[PDB]
Amino acid sequence: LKPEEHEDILNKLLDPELAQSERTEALQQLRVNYGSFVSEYNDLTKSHAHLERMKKNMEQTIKDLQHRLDEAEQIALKGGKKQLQKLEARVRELENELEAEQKRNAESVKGMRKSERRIKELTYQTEDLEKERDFYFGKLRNIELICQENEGNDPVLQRIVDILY
Amino acid sequence: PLKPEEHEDILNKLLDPELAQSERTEALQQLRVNYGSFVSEYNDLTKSHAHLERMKKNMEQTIKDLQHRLDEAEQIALKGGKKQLQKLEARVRELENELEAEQKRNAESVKGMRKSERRIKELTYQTEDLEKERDFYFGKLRNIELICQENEGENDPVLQRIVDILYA
Repeated sequence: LKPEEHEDILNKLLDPELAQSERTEALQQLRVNYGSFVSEYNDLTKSHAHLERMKKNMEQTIKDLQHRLDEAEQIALKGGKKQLQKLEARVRELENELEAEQKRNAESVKGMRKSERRIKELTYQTEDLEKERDFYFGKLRNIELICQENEGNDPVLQRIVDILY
Repeated sequence: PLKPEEHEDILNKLLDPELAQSERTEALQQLRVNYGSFVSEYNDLTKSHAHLERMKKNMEQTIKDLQHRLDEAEQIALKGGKKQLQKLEARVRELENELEAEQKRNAESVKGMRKSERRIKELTYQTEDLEKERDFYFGKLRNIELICQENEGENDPVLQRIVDILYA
């Protein structure tokens, strides 16, 4: 009810000689009207509550959009048609070095057991050679053990001794 | 803004056919004040509510803006080759990766095996001074042998023993 439309009811109960019927029906008006605006008000608090929620969800949307926009603006910064196919000038400036630095490595351990086929061959040689050396040293110092004692002074034994040292 | 039960038990204090007039005026005043309050607070809620209505139209238009812009960017990127471009960056980084891998493993068994074949350059050494010793001792032996073949007299017991050794 309007502000005026209320007052016009309130200043008609002011008369204490008001017929009980008119009184009861005026009070009825007050009741249904007050009920009506309680209902309306509550509806407005529920509706206002709705907008407040939608506002809470539309903000989160907007924000997300901004983010999704930002990245999408910088993704489009990555070259038109020239920087595109420049990358393929990279992908096989790499595929080159990719095989070159695995062809040369694979080779380098071809060098690994090219090198072992002789470092284990040069152990087979370093031992039998030392065996022969040891043999001739054995003979040498048998002979040399004999060339002692008789130092006092056979000419022939003196030239052999001269050979021994 | 009193609850409707209170409004009601007020409304019961007005149907009394001959209530004290002062109480009647008091009641009606109560009603008018309460209604004034209800109206004002409702006008406040109407003000606030109308506000949200406005900032809902502003935000709805903003989204409609952003969305469009987004599409635009997603189209400009896509028309400039986005799927093929990134697909190259998928390969560039992969190749960089395994190339790095093989640079690493190469760097290692190029490190620890010219680190390995100083041994040859040592072993070789070992097989040529030893050799020398051999070819040295032998020499001397054969030298003595020649001296024993340069003897006119029959082998004196000592020289006979030495000659007897000189078989190998």
